[PDB]
Amino acid sequence: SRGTLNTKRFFNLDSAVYRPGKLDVKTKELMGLVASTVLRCDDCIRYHLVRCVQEGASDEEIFEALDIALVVGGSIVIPHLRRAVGFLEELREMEKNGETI
Amino acid sequence: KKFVEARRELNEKVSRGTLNTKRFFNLDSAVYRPGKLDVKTKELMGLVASTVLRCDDCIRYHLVRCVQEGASDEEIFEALDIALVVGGSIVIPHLRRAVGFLEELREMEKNGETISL
Amino acid sequence: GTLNTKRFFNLDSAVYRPGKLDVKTKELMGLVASTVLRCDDCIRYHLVRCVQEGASDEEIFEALDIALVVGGSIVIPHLRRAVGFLEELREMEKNGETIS
Amino acid sequence: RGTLNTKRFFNLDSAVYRPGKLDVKTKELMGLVASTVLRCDDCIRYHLVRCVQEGASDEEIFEALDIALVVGGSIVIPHLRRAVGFLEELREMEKNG
Amino acid sequence: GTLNTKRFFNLDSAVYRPGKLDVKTKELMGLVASTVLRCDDCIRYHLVRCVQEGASDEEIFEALDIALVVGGSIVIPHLRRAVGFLEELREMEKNGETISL
Amino acid sequence: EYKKFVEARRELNEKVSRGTLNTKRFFNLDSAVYRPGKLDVKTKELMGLVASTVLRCDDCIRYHLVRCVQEGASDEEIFEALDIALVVGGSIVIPHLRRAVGFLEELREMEKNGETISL
Repeated sequence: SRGTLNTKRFFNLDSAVYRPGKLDVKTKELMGLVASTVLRCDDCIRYHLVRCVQEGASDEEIFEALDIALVVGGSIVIPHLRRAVGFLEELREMEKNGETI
Repeated sequence: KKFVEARRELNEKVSRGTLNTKRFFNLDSAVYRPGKLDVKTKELMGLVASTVLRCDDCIRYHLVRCVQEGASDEEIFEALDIALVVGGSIVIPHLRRAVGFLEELREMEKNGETISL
Repeated sequence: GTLNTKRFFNLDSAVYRPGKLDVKTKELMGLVASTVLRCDDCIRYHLVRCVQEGASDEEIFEALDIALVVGGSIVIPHLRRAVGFLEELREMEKNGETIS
Repeated sequence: RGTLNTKRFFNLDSAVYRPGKLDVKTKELMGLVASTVLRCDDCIRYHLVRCVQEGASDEEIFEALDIALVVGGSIVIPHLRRAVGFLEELREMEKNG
Repeated sequence: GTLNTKRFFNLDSAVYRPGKLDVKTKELMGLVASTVLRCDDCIRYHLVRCVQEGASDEEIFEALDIALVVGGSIVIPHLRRAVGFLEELREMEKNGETISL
Repeated sequence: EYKKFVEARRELNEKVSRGTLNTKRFFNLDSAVYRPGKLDVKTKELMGLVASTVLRCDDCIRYHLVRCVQEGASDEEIFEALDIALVVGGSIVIPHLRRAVGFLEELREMEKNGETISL
């Protein structure tokens, strides 16, 4: 009803490339974060931030990743970076209140 | 060879440019120094960003650094796969070049020729 | 704007008028370009036009799949929104409402 | 929030628009052009405010936006529409104080 | 590469197979996408396929005009290259030289 | 390389022979938006340079550098513009900024040598 078999296979491949191999899942989700930030996709950034938090990334790990995206992608990324840090703070508050992420 | 030479010459000039240009280049270096993320990981992140943004010289630079910091071909390829799926088939020409360059770096390693910048 | 702005807007309209390529084809091209460049308002515009010119959901989906593979999984949020807007258009159609 | 590197980068972003051989109005117009071709609404809004503060006329702004339009393609049109809407807002504020 | 790399390449081929849109049309769409995204090797690939599938120069130019207007004057160097390459393919066609990938 | 740049531009415009009316209109608009108005030509060409740099188009960068030099821009003015492009567009701009500086050096050497800079 929505899309084709090719669409479905592509979405599946997008999930698959973030599964752990020689690189662990936290590392791959941090890479997804970096790519999503330099390409300036807010929904993608939010998805990978959630995953990073779920996989036990620290705020400092996330910040150091975001800094690489900022330098590579330029000051044009700043509004997205700002939104990312704000969303991370919401996630940490949920954690402190015992809400499932 | 050339790649290395041209990088040095650029940093030599960045005499020319401004204080702001110098400051930028210094930050570009700084953000890959070790923190809670180790330098291998940061250099792999640089590789991913460089690849999705389709900058061949950037790709080359971060491939060198990833090899220097002990990343395996399998680690590199897992990172390049994320870049490929996220950035699309337009990434393919860059991936092809990345793999050619990695093979050259591995041949240098095989022969004891130090991978330097 | 200026005289230049008007001239540019006029060219943007003109390039989708049919020639050896028919209008459905050109509007589907507009949709593909809009999707890989991730412009929601552009996507919406060309979706309306594709529907107006008789494109089927399948033709639209086949085009969106090219944009997805060429442009990468970074386009997924826009593709999702494209399909949602198409469904809205189809529902308008079934309710006897005009796609203008 | 962030690191010392983040702070330094934000500082550098401010610094590059300080006057030199190019005046601040010119530099802010360049930021406007860059922000428009790159399709960043928050960036466009920022540099519009600065352009207005530095005395740029609507005609100056329009001539800059035309460059961004041609360079960046018709894909920039939604952003150009929003820029102009926001410029009109700033001019109304100017009229009213 | 990996199984995921292989799957991605398989999907890249698959999305151009005939459906309700014919292959000529799909390859022209590939051309437009490749051009606005300024990938020269991708443009060359799709030009070869367009030519192989019987597109005319006028059809190709109408497509390139969409990409030019949508993607901007930054596209011009790529359009120049595309037209040079197309002229090479037409010379091959004139000369009865098989065009194959 | 400057000479190569000039001849390829020449041949393309000659070819835009095969352009549709739409292609020709677009090219004319591309020239028109840099003609002076309330903003002067040096300013508009410096904007073209900034836009071309953050979008990472080498031939476009080269074209606007020629025009900036022709219109009497200084290296300092050009570098202040390129710094905006670098910060905004990120370190992926660096390879292009390197090429830009190299090309500017070639133009300055032509100028020193009394060699006409033309397109």
